[PDB]
Amino acid sequence: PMRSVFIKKEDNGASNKPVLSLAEAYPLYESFKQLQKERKAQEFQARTTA
Amino acid sequence: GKGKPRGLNSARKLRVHRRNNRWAENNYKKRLLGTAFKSSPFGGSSHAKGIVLEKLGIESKQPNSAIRKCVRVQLIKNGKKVTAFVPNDGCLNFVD
Amino acid sequence: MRAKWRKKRTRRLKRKRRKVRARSK
Amino acid sequence: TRSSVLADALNAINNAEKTGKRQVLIRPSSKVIIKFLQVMQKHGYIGEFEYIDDHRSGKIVVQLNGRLNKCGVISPRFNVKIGDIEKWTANLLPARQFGYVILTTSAGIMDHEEARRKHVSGKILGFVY
Amino acid sequence: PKKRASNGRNKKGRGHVKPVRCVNCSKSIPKDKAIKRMAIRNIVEAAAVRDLSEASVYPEYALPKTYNKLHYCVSCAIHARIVRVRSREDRKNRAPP
Amino acid sequence: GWVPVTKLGRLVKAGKITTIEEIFLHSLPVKEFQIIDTLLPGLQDEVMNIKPVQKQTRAGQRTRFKAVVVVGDSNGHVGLGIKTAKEVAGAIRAGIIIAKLSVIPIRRGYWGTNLGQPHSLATKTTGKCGSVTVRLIPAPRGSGIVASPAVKKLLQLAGVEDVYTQSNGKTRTLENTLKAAFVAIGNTYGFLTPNLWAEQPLPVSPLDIYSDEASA
Amino acid sequence: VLVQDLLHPTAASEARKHKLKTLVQGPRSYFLDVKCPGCLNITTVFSHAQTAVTCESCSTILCTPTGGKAKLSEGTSFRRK
Amino acid sequence: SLPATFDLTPEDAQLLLAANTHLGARNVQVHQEPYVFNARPDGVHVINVGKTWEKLVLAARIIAAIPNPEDVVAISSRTFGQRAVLKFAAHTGATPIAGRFTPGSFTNYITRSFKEPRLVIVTDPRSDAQAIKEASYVNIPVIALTDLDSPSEFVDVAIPCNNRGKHSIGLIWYLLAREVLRLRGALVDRTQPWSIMPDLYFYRDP
Amino acid sequence: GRVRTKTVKRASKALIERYYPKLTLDFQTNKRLCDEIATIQSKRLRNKIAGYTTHLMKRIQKGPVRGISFKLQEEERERKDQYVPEVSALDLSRSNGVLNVDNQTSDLVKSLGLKLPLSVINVSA
Amino acid sequence: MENDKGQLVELYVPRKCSATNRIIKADDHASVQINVAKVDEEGRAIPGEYVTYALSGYVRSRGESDDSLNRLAQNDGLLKNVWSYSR
RNA sequence: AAAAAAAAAAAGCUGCUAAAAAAAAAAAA
RNA sequence: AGGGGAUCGAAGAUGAUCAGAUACCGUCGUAGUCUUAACCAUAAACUAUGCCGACUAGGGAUCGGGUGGUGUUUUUUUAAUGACCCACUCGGCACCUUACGAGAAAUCAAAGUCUUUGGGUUCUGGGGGGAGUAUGGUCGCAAGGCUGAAACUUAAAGGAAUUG
Ligand SMILES: [Mg+2]
Ligand SMILES: [Mg+2]
Ligand SMILES: [Mg+2]
Ligand SMILES: [Mg+2]
Ligand SMILES: [Mg+2]
Ligand SMILES: [Mg+2]
Ligand SMILES: [Mg+2]
Ligand SMILES: [Mg+2]
Ligand SMILES: [Mg+2]
Ligand SMILES: [Mg+2]
Ligand SMILES: [Mg+2]
Ligand SMILES: [Mg+2]
Ligand SMILES: [Mg+2]
Ligand SMILES: [Mg+2]
Ligand SMILES: [Mg+2]
Ligand SMILES: [Mg+2]
Ligand SMILES: [Mg+2]
Ligand SMILES: [Mg+2]
Repeated sequence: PMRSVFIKKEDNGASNKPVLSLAEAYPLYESFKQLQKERKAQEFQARTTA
Repeated sequence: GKGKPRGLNSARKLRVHRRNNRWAENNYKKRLLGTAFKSSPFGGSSHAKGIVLEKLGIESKQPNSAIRKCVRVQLIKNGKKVTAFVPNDGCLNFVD
Repeated sequence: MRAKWRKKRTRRLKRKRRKVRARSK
Repeated sequence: TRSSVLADALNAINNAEKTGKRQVLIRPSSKVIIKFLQVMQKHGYIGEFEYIDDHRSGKIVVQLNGRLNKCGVISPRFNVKIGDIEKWTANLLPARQFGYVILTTSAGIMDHEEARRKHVSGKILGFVY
Repeated sequence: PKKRASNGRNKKGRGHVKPVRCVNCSKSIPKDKAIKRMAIRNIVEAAAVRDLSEASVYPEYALPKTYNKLHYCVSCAIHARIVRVRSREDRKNRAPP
Repeated sequence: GWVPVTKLGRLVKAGKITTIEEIFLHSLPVKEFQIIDTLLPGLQDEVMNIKPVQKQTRAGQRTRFKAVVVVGDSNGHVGLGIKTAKEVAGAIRAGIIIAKLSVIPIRRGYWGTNLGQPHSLATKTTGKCGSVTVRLIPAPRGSGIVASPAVKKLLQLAGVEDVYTQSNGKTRTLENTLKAAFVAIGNTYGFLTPNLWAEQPLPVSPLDIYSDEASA
Repeated sequence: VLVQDLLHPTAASEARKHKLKTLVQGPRSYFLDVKCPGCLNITTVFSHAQTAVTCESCSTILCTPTGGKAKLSEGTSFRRK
Repeated sequence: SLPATFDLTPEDAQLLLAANTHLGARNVQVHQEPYVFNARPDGVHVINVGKTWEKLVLAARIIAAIPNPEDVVAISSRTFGQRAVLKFAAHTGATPIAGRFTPGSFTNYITRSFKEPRLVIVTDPRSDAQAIKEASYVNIPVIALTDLDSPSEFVDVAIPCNNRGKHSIGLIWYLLAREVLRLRGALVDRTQPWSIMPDLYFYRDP
Repeated sequence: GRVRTKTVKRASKALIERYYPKLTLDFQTNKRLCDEIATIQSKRLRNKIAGYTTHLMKRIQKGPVRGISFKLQEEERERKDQYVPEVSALDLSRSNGVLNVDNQTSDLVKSLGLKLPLSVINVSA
Repeated sequence: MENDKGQLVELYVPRKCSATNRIIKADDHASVQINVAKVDEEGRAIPGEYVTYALSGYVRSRGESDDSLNRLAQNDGLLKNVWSYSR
């Protein structure tokens, strides 16, 4: 039960803070899901058509 | 069905199989071979007369410990030697 | 004893008895 | 192979009655089966049965009320005389007041009481109670 | 009495199965009876991954893995705790843990 | 006092049920022996044997006593109870209670031609327990009970006047052979006969007729 | 189920059952009335034909045998007779 | 028979189809269920809601035939049916057992929760297998809210339904309470609906 | 170890069950009321009971506790499960008066011979 | 059954199963007796007027009690379209 | 899509017999 | 008896271990292991479950074939095929759940339909040893196989489970 995670910065300086905060990204993620929701409806529409 | 034949014309098989199986009984085999006449010491008789050869002391089987006071005795009618226990308290003094 | 080795001992005894009887005959 | 169609039919009826079903299908439906079923139906142990005609050997659907305890075949079909009838009824009937040993006599297939009344005997077929 | 309906093996409708050898002791055991396990292992043992990554000449090196199928006899599997003795009712549980 | 806590016990104490024929007819589960000896005051009891049974412990063997008890009025009803206890007297008392709870009815009949009262059984019957199978066969008048002493006493306390028995298995297991004879005697009201072929109108239970004099 | 009508089973259940297991057994095969392009020459073909049935006028193979039903050729016209 | 005012009204059909009681189990199907009508694609089967309605009114007739209303016992170990059996208990006599059924409640007369019911109603026979097993020891009729794969052993009246849904269990318990009250006469208007909303018999997350 | 036995635990639960509004979240006052409101033969046992009671009052203040039910708790439970929505979920007002149904549900209701507003949407494998 | 001169003997004529017509024994504790209320012209159930079915422990344990009750109820007319003879 | 694991010096023997449970009645201030 | 004879390896040689250790463990190593021709006829040759036939509970999966579906995918978007999916069916190797039923129990869809005892048929057993021995046949080069007792001895051997 002692397993733990160790994080190390990359030496080159490649590691960097992400451009968007997690919070900022989430609505957009929801929007993709919303597009997917439209697409799931589209899948139903495609099924309905053929 | 069962391992026996059941047909209305299978009486010969039933009878023969019964004879073959009768041989596995102890009493039937003794009576049909005549082992009492052949190999029994008394020859199939209930009683037999004999002559005392000697006196013996037989140790008891477990879990008992005693000397049983038998006699080694040779039968008159066939000459076979057997061992006969002498019963009750002190009857070995009677048997000589 | 183990039955396999009892069978082996019996087979050896049977062979020895055959040899002795062949000496007799 | 199939050696007694009467044995198969009576076994199927027994297993149906034990399971509690009210109907049973029987293949392949001989004349002896029909007569045996007619004796059972006359004494009220089965009910109505129907013969289905294929052109092979026939099938039978038998209706079952709950009254049957056991119907069986006696195999082989033993030769039976007049006193041997009461010996057989003593061996395989539950009581002296009900139950029937069914036997094929020269005057047709009948139960043992009808055989006693006609004073005929024969070969034993089976039983019902 | 009979302990298992499968007789401790997996052979229904064959008769004979070619044997394999225990990886620990080289006992001959039929292939259906053995205690096959699949050792799929990283090549670098999870504590030298950083050292090999910084010593690599290549970026994004895939770091392969080793594949081995281990066959155990009953004695060696029980002694090495690969399987252990279960209770009478739990013996029938076929599912992996 | 009794103060029952069961609908059946309340009805039997109130007197709305006066015979055990209603209980047998409606298959009412009995859980109080005061019901049984209220409705059958004339049944008598007898112990067949006491045997010791032992359980091995870390410090010696723990010995308890197993009592097999038959109870029964000599016309129609019998019961068989088996109890182990630390004391022989307590085993006998609890076995009497259990035997009273197990009372069953007996179908007595005629070997033939039905002149007097039913003297024998109506059909052949068999019970099996363990290896023991006990078969009971109707017998003609004056035969008596052809049985071993224990099953003969059980049949006497049930009220059979004359019967044949056949036993197979290890009959010296007394508890097994007594349970097999109880199963055999119990199956007489299991066998369906042409006189019972006729249809009956399915009566209403006392537990619904007298539901006001029940628990509520 | 303890009560069912064995003498009148439903047509769906009889169609589901095997051909030897229906109330009265019978075939599930049929015959086809088959025309080939060119000559009219209407012919009768078994549904399970086991042989390359040819039109009597010309080498105009009408069916190809299969493990089950015969496989009719591409240019053919059939009616279930 | 019945005076034909007991037929499936269109509003009751709307309630059943909105609560999805017709959506039975998947292609797993117990042979003791002829209640299937026209198996749908995706493997789901459709229950004959007319048959569910007749079985429900037959069950309500049995409950109305029970003399003391507290001799009816409603069982639900399922959270989706706990509130349903509690409201059934509220609206009828019906001593309930919601939650854990302690073993030996129908046997074992010295238990503090020892009941002697004349009829038992359960929500799921598989989840309430202990109660039906105990009823089979002491001669108790059983009504069960079965599905198409429910274990029908020792079940006398099986009301077919969708017992996996939150709304269907509550609707069936609601309808059962409504019809047993109608046959008792507490609801004198057979034609007019009940003032109690069907959402009263529903499970809620908090 | 500091595991408290069932005499302490059962006495604490009974005390809370019949004296919840009287007693507090403070050990000293809980002790001073427990000694006069219960008959406990030992000062030590009284202290242990009052301490476990105070612990359970803290537990009760942080949400409800299983096994403990007092009058205020049960009256709040009944007042909450007598809740009913303003509009039924099973009402057809939601979804515009038409119940979405499949082909099989549609000819089911035609076989039942009932007329009701429905919309058919195809369900594919 | 009775003796030679009227006079019914055999205490306790037993019940028979409504589905399989087998004798319901005294110790058959898996057997039930269903009572269904009768309804008269207004939708109300009359107290004390039932139609009665007896089901044996065997059929209840085999799980045919529901189908058997369906058939018996439809035969007595208090079910309409539940049970089909042609299975 | 996970991480983990390899280990197996030596240890023979213990004389004979001996251990075992059934039924309940007393009436006293 | 020819061939082959890499590995492993009865015997054997050796090093340990050990009170001993011609045992286990280590290293070698003959016969053997493979093959051709001819013998041998045994195995816990086991499902310790003879074969043929009928019937009796639910459940899913799988192998071979067949039928159907405007089903999916691929080809020439689109045909036929093929591979999948769904439904059914015949025939298999099996499995899961129950116990109406069976059983001494363990357990068993047969080991059920058996005192409510009869579908057809073959083989085998009759307490434990002596003993698969002796003897006589017969087969085999041999090893041995098949057939196969008795005298005498003995109150238990044995099965399945329970608690320690
Ligand atoms: Mg013959
Ligand atoms: Mg002795
Ligand atoms: Mg063992
Ligand atoms: Mg083999
Ligand atoms: Mg004997
Ligand atoms: Mg020594
Ligand atoms: Mg030792
Ligand atoms: Mg020694
Ligand atoms: Mg060596
Ligand atoms: Mg052999
Ligand atoms: Mg063998
Ligand atoms: Mg068979
Ligand atoms: Mg297939
Ligand atoms: Mg298959
Ligand atoms: Mg196969
Ligand atoms: Mg013998
Ligand atoms: Mg012997
Ligand atoms: Mg043992």
